[PDB]
Amino acid sequence: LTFQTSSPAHLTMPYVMPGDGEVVGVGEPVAIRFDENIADRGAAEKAIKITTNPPVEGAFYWLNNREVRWRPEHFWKPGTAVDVAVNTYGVDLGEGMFGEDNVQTHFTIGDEVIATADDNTKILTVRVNGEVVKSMPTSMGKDSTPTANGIYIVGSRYKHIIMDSSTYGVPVNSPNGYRTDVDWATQISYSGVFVHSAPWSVGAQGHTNTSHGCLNVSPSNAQWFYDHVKRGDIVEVVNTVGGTLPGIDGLGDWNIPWDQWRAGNA
Repeated sequence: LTFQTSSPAHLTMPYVMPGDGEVVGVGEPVAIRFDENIADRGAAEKAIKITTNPPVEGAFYWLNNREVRWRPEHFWKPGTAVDVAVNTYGVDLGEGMFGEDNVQTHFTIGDEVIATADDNTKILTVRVNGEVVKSMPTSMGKDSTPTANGIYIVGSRYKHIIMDSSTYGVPVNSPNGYRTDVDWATQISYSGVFVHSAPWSVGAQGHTNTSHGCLNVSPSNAQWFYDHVKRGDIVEVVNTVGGTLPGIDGLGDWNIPWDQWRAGNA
C-alpha cells in the first residue's frame, strides 16, 4: 500500500451497488456512484475491474456525470458470480478531484424472475425460470398519465411509503395533487413507478387503468410481490399508450440498445 495525499475539498468517494454478498436478479447492473461529478470518465472506467464467473462480456455506460453502470448484453445467467474492484484510491478523476479510497464487493445472480404487465389484458404475470408462479390483475396509468412501456429493474421495497405530489412540484392542494399512504410498494423506476397495494382500485384492476403511472394491484398481491420479488428482478410493461421508459432513468438500463451501451460515453 502506497500512501496518497488528500484534501477534503478535492476527494470523491465511490459507492458500489449491489451490496456485498447480496443475491440479486438477472437484471441487476453493477453500479458505481460517486459523491462528486466525474470529469474524467475514462479514468474512472480504467480504475474499475469487473470479473464474472462464468465469464460474460459487458461494458460501462454513464447514466449521468455521477454514476456509471456495467452490464452484459443480455440478462445475467442465474448463478453467475460477480466481483467488482473499484481501485480509485489516489486516481486522478479530473479537475483536481481524486479518488478517496478503493471499494471491493462481490455478488451473485439468483433465479430468473420476470414479471410482465400486459396492458392488453391488464394482468401482471410473474414467471420464475420460465414458469408462471403468479397472475395479478392490475390497473396502470390512465391515458393522460400512462405507464411507460419497457424493461424496468426492480429496486427498493417499502412496507409503507408516502406519495406526495409536491416532490414533483405539484401542490397537494392542486386539483391534481395528492398525498397518499401506500402499503407494500416495490420501486421499479427512479421517476417514481411502483408496484403497490391499491384497495381503492380493486374493481378496476384487470379492467381499467386509473393510476398516475404506478402498477396498482390488490393488497394481497402487493404483499406477495414485496415478499417474493428481489432487487434486480425484471418487470416488463407492454402495450400501454405510453412511450418507452428512458434508458437513463436509474432503473431503465436495459432499454438502451446494446451497440449504444457497449460503445459507451466516456
